[PDB]
Amino acid sequence: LGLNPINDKHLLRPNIVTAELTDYAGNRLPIDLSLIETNLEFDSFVTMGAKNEIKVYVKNYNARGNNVGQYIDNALTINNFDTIGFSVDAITEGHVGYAPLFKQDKFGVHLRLG
Amino acid sequence: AKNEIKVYVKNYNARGNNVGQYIDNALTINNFDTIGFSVD
Amino acid sequence: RSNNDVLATSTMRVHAIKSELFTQLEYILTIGANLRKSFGTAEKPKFPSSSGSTHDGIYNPYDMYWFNDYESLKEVMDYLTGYPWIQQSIKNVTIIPSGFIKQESLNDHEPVNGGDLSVRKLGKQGVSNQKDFNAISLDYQSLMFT
Amino acid sequence: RSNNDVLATSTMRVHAIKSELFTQLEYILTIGANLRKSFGTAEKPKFPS
Repeated sequence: LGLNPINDKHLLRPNIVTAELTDYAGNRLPIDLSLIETNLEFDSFVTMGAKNEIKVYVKNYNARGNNVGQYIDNALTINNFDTIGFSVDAITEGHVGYAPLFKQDKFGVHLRLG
Repeated sequence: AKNEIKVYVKNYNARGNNVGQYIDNALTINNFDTIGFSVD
Repeated sequence: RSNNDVLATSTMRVHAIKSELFTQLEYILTIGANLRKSFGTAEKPKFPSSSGSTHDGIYNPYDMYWFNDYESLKEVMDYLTGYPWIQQSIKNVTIIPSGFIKQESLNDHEPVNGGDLSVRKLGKQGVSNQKDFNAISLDYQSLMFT
Repeated sequence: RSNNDVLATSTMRVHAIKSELFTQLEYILTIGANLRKSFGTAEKPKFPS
């Protein structure tokens, strides 16, 4: 952020710096940078196979430490993954998800620091 | 496979030079026409 | 450029317009049958499944066929009335604006059934031009100028 | 860090970007048939649940 770590901690607040997550597919996670005690650490709650859903969130956000904060009750949730299509001796169709983005090396979660 | 053009303004809102907002705001064009046909 | 330090103003109007015009079209005929091999005939009918391509990172199990010009497409669509058990496997033909599709994403022509006619299959793992829209772009000088 | 005691400001921009990229993929084929056992053949077809 180009802040001085030693005496500028008080500037970590939302009119001076800002932070958002995004999947470039219109899922977003707005982060009030004033509400992290010391650290901008993102964890995830993911499930797979049966249901596919990754929701990344900021750890201990809004906690006066150290409790789970808001936890995942606010998070960027990723979950429109693609399915591939196939045919038989009759085509059942695929679903188009983040593929095109992946082809341009943008399938991922991105953090915007203002 | 899918037909979608979304035009966006390069580096918009970036204190450069980073991708900006990128495509997270853009005009997206995607209702193209299909032509019809008949059969026996 | 961002503060509220500026004189009250109330007189905005459309001062100028630039336009990137889509001015030529392309068509992709996407049916679920391999046009580039044998159809059978009215009572000896062959129903060839389609192989599929990959473009812009997506497997389509339908075959997609390029056409940069309408006649070509007209041709081929006509020929196709001949063979109903084939034309029934059409998903649609979609009209898109010109050259977003790259040569190198395409096969060379191929004879259709017999046939006199030829078609080019979109795929080859290619991607599409991320055309820049210059007509609508303005560089600093051009911008102020405009 | 929370109060309204701070100087008026109007000049936020995207200063920096970090990205966790999904850069390799994995696939899960989910069909309702036990692949890991015998299929039968075109006319002696076995359908294993």
